[PDB]
Amino acid sequence: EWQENKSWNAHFTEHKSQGVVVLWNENKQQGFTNNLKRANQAFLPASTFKIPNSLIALDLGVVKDEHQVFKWDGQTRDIATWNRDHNLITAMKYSVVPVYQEFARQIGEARMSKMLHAFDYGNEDISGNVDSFWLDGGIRISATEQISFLRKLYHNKLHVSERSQRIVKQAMLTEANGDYIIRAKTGYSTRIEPKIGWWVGWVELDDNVWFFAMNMDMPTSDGLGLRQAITKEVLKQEKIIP
Ligand SMILES: O=C(O)c1cccc(-c2cccc(CO)c2)c1
Ligand SMILES: [Cl-]
Repeated sequence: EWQENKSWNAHFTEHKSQGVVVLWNENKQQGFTNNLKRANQAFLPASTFKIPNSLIALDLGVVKDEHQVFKWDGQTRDIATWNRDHNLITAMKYSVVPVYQEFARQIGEARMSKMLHAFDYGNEDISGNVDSFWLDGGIRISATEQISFLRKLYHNKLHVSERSQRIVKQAMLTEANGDYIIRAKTGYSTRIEPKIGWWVGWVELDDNVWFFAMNMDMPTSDGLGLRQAITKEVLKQEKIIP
C-alpha cells in the first residue's frame, strides 16, 4: 500500500531543488512518497554503497571488526578527513572512499557480485572497475529499493552473519537523543548525470521504525546539507520527530 503526497514537493521547490523522499511505516507496512516515479528511478548508489560494502567486507573477514585501523596510504587527497587513519566507524562517518575502494579490491569481482545478488541489491550489476563501480560503473538502485534492502538489514535478514549486520548498523549510527535514533548513510553522486545526493536509513522510535530513502538533484556541493534538512522537515511535518 503506497501513497503519493505531492505536498512534500514544497520542501524541495522552496530550496530551488527537485527530489524524492520515500518513507516506510514498519508497523503499518505502508509507504509514502512525494513522487512515485522518481521513487522507482535507479541512480548510482555512490557512498550509500558503503552499507553493503561494509557488510560484505566484515562477513568475508576482509574487515576484522569496527576497531581495525586502516592506515592512510600517505596520498594527500582534497578531503582533509581522508588524510588520516580510520576504522569502520570513522570511515563510514566521513565517507572515506579510498578505504572502501581497498575493501572492494580485496573482496573481488566474483564475491562482490554474488553478495549483491544474495542481497537483492539494486540491479546487482557491478560492471565497471571493481574499485569504483558504485561511483561510475553500471550499478543502480532506486529509493524504494534502498528501503527494501534496509528493512532486511534492520531485521538481520540479509545473508550475512548477525554479527556483520549488528556491526554495520552500529557504524550507521548518525544521531540519537531522548526522542529518536537515526541510523543512515549519505551519498553524493557526481561522476554520472544527473548529479544527486542520497540519504538513506531509518528512524527508531519507542514503538515503531520509520525507514527513509531520499535523493535530490545536487548540481553543486553547496546544497549537500539539504539532504538531511529536507528529510527532517518531512519527518517533522509527518510528526515522526518533534
Ligand atoms: O556526502 C558527503 O557529505 C560527503 C562527505 C565526504 C566527502 C564528500 C565529497 C565532496 C566533494 C567531492 C568529493 C570527491 O572527492 C567528495 C561528500
Ligand atoms: Cl548502536
